Amino acid sequence: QGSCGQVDIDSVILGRPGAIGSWELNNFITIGLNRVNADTVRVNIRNTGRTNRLIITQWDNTVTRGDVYELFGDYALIQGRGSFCLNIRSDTGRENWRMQLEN
Ligand code: NI
Ligand code: NI
Ligand code: NI
Repeated sequence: QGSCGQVDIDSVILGRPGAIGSWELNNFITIGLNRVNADTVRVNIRNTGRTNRLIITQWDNTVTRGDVYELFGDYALIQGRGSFCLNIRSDTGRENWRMQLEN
């Protein structure tokens, strides 16, 4: 985090500057994603329940390994509303970005 089941988030990660999305992950937690520029994605969190955790992965299907992920990062989600920024270039060859709650 820098200063400002599994859902498909490619629309924002691989989108243009200005690309936005919102996902209700459970009854308590909603995550907004906003691509602020070519280098940075902003994550917005609203959590009306207990602390949880957001896990971000990027998936590939390779001939040798089949469906496998690279862990990008994982982030505490405390009660209330907040934000943090991630350094992810949109011009990446990495596709199939996902996020999920730990619990
Ligand atoms: Ni890779
Ligand atoms: Ni996808
Ligand atoms: Ni949950």
